Amino acid sequence: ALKQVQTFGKKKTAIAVATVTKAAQCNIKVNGVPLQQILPDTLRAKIMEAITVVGSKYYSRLRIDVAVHGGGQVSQAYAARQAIAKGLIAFFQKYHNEVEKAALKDKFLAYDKFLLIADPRRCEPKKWGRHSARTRFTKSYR
Amino acid sequence: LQNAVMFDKETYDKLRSEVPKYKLITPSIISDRLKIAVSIAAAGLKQLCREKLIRLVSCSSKTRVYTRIV
Amino acid sequence: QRFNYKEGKLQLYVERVEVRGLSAMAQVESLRFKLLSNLQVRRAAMGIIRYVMESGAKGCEVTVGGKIKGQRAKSMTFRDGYMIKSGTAHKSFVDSACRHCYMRAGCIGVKVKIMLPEPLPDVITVIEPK
Amino acid sequence: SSKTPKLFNKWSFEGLETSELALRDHISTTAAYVPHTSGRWQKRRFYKARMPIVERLANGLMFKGRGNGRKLQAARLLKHTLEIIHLLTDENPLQVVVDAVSKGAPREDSTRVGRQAVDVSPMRRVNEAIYQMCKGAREAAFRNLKSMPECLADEIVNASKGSSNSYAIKKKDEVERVAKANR
Amino acid sequence: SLTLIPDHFQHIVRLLNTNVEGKRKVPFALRMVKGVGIRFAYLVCKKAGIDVERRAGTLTAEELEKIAEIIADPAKFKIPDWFLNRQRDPKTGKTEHLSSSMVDTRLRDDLERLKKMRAHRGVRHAYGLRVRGQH
Amino acid sequence: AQVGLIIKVLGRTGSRGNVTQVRVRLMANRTIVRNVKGPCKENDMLSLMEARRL
Amino acid sequence: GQTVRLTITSRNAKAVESVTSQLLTRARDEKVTIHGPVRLPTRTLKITTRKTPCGNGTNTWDTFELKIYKRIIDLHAPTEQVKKITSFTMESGVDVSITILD
Amino acid sequence: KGATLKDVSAWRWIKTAARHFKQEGKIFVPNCTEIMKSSHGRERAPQNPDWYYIRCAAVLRAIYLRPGVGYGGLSKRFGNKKNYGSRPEHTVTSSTGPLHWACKSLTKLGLVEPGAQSGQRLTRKGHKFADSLAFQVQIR
Amino acid sequence: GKIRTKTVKRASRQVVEKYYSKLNFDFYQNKRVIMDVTIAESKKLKNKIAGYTTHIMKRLARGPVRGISLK
RNA sequence: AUUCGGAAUUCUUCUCUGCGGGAUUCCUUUGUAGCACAAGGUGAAAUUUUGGGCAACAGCAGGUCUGUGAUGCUCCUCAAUGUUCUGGGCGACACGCGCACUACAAUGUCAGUGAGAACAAGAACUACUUGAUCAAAAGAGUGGGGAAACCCCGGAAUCACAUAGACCCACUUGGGACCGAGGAUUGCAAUUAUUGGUCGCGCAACGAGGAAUGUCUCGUAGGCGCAGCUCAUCAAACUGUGCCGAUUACGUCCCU
Ligand SMILES: [K+]
Ligand SMILES: [Mg+2]
Ligand SMILES: [Mg+2]
Ligand SMILES: [Mg+2]
Ligand SMILES: [Mg+2]
Ligand code: NA
Ligand code: NA
Ligand code: NA
Repeated sequence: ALKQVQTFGKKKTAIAVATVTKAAQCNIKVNGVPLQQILPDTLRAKIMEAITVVGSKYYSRLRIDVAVHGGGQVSQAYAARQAIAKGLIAFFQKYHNEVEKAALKDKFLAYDKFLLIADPRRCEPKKWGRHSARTRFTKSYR
Repeated sequence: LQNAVMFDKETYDKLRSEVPKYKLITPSIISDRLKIAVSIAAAGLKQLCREKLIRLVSCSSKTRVYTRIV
Repeated sequence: QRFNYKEGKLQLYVERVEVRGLSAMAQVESLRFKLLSNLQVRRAAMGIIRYVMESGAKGCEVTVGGKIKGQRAKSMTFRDGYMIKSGTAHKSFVDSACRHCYMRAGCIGVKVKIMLPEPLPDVITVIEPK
Repeated sequence: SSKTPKLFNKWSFEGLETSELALRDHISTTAAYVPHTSGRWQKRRFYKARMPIVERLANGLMFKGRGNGRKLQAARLLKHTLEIIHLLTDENPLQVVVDAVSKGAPREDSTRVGRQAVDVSPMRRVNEAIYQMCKGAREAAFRNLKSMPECLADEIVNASKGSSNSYAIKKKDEVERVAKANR
Repeated sequence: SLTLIPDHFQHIVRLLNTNVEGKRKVPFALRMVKGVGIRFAYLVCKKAGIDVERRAGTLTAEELEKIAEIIADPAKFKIPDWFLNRQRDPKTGKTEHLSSSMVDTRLRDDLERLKKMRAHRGVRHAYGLRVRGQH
Repeated sequence: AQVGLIIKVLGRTGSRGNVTQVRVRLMANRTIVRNVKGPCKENDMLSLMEARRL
Repeated sequence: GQTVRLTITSRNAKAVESVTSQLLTRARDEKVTIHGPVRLPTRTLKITTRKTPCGNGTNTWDTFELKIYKRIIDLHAPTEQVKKITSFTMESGVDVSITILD
Repeated sequence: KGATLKDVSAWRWIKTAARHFKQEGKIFVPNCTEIMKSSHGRERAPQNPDWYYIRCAAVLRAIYLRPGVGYGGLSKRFGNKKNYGSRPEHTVTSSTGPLHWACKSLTKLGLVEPGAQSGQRLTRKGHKFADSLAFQVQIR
Repeated sequence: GKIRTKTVKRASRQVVEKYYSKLNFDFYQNKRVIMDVTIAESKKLKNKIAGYTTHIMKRLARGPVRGISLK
């Protein structure tokens, strides 16, 4: 019937939520903007990796809408490519076999671990007597 | 050092007869071969592209790389 | 009067402390009483330690410092039993107090630390089977 | 319907190889789409021998206070650099780049253990070849009319041929000569 | 702009008793005059009907007379009073624009006037000190 | 410049410990002891254009 | 009929959870529909100041923090029913405010 | 077959709309636009001879995306970092003077109307204009 | 961590003697057994106790262990 | 088919949080001569998981009597070293020293256009919208709204642009010190500029810095802005928060 799934992915503070649906024609948009209007062309090649790695024939009749908040210019391009990659796996688990899903999942991991697993690195707090997380005040003797 | 700011008769025909025979054409490269500013060297190259005498290869907001038409 | 409470809206009751040998607030005031009287400092500090240890304490410590004898300041501590000093749980298993006693010359400051006997953070017991 | 990635959708990674046997296992030629990735490459001791060679170049252009942390700008500078290399050499730009890091560092060095001539570890030859070439181009474009893509392309193209008109080849010839005297 | 050198290209041009380079753009060659800045030199180019994409040194004397007349008195041309450097002159009360050698000579009058009446800014100027409360 | 293969890491010599002592097997089977500058591990490969053991 | 909103706020975490857990049981005895409770975000109050009283030696600071806890429960019952639900001896530190929703 | 806004390049819509305003010759341009800095955080004048038309097309697109936006909201969108001399830089919002004139010019064209109790929003005519222009750029 | 302390090693030996017939070589079942037969306020400590108790049981399966008297 | 903003149903993937779970050298192998180590596996996390807090016993003639209604002993005590009021100073100098901010440009400056955080604070002062506007900015003035409900779909700056824009290697559209003339705002009071905005000056050094020298091992250095505190007005400082994001080593006892 509806054939709907919802996933998510985070990089530093960006939280991107996807929504994969069964429709008539392939359509992927990020925050409203289509995929081919994303700039710079470098960050658009990172998001398109979640498609070229497995092939576009597995996105044949899927419609994906990603809504990203938090983070910055590059955090949001990495959170959005996780939600798209995790979304394809979640849709195949709910409506296909395990043989088909297992082949997809290994291809994503054989290319990049962080296509399905979140990066746990976060900002380190600042401490008094220091200008940063680890840089102390300048010392003078005479 | 001392680069001209407008084309004269002898520099203009060199731009329209010798530049189209260079493997690599850039505003900076043509500037030191004709002794003109990079501001008017870039304008002369945009003219040659419009009439289709050189081929664009890499285009950006601040960088442009040309070459021979064939 | 200070807080402008309306009449019939404020009430106070007084309840009695269970055991006076386990409150350093009361013990330090017994110590000051001896000190403001003609009492030997060592004989004064030995009374507090023996009392609280007899009353059922788990570790005690008394510190008296400042112009005890002569024109030079000095510190005299008296420890007995076990007492933790580090960590966060030390704020629940230890009680403390302080006071400033006005001598004829100078000032004297005395502290009393009492270890009140949730289990300790790093003790493990194994239940006897059967 | 997958396909092997090409750098900037144009340059092919197929057939990339090193003619230097010693350095074969320390230059990485795994295919990628852009010089940008977010991986923890400094977690183990020998993890930077797997990071792709072109990404290491882009990391060497982010120097000084002006250049610190500008990785997207460094990718754009490399995009134009490979275009100029193709016109100057008429070869695959990726084959020229790995021919430069295999010829830009001294094979013998002298140190203060006693100075004494000392051989150089293969991981040091790769690290120093990238560092010397990025530094030679950055200083040759300071107060010059040339832009940096044209300076960097001249550095890499000259280093791949072993020409003495390269900054990295000049330092390699001096260091190797000095170490031989201390042998 | 692929326009050939005119036979009358003037590498040095004279304006308001000031030498002006004949290789810069028009707004940035008029900034060489005293009293005309970058922001003021764009307004002068609009009021004189001169394209700002030409090199100074291609313009003729008729263009230079119009330029030197706008700068001399910017009132007839609708340049607002909030745009002139000397408004409500303290000794005459008339708004004007000071340019060329008159910028220096009137600055000399400002210092000589403060010193004559023994004001605090006068004595500090006479002793070659700082006057705006800098330590 | 013949090639050699590192077969064992003897130890870290030098006052400040920036030079390693290794035994190489000439792949051009002779085991020669040499000094090496920079990070190195077993099964590496130097390009040789002896030394006293640590 | 009407909707009444109860706000619980205190400086101690255990006291807040004890009172709210009491109100739910009392409310269910009166057979009253319940919307909640909701755990609102806790605000943290911070003050940082120098340790030395004379300004000497190394510059050392300490940070003092306070936490404030907040819960809300929406009931469906007239005033008299609510007047009986909340009439108990809550421990010190906790306050409960009655609001009639529109 | 058809197209709407947000399906086309943001600039190519603004460049096309600014040409429409200039060629029709109906929009109202204030006289202060020839002598003014776009903000007090700038250093020099806008230096593009058609800079009022570019902002009006940029302001209209902003109202389309976020209905109910006011002059203070648009100034956040057109702010910049100011050069303070030998002191650290800071962020200054744009001046709401020129934004007040830009919403007046669009209102007289009928493309913008005052909102419901707050802000400005575009009318039905403005909706047809915005989307019709988006189809024109798409078909090149 | 790396190296275990006296608190862990002493307590983990009383467990072996009292409850020797409820333990085996699997860490996860042993931890469930231990959490019911001991008192402590920190789950980190109970993890290490079950870690060392598993280590002892492997040694007992080979030969005698010093300081452990099953009797 | 795709977009935008009335009525409805349902429902927790994301957000909120009081108590819980989870990691233990757990598993395999090597060097092996019980304690352990290295590589790999499992995994969100693999070694004190990461970053902090608390921290023994002894001592310094270390600082503070300018915090305190903590004090010994001293001093002055009625035109007084008490207390209040007025004015000035703590801000004075072509001298020396510590710590910062801005630069010396093209990996740039200027003019546009795009996408897009987190921690906080607010009278119970913070802030929106609309006038002013038939014509600079800063301002003034009117209606309203508040504490996960208002500000707020928190429109930060680095950043990006196929923007078919300007400049072209020069103390120059780099740099912005010093100074002049209008005008507005805080305050009882701006003359030693309180601060902000407009035009002008830029002919003030500065083109990468001698001997010496500080800090630093991964979301770290460096770069970039934002809140709080001081506060009627003023942050080149401090205390926090997020954004972009590397080079080198994973060693030794040479210097300390
Ligand atoms: K500046
Ligand atoms: Mg200091
Ligand atoms: Mg700065
Ligand atoms: Mg830049
Ligand atoms: Mg201070
Ligand atoms: Na600057
Ligand atoms: Na002393
Ligand atoms: Na040092």
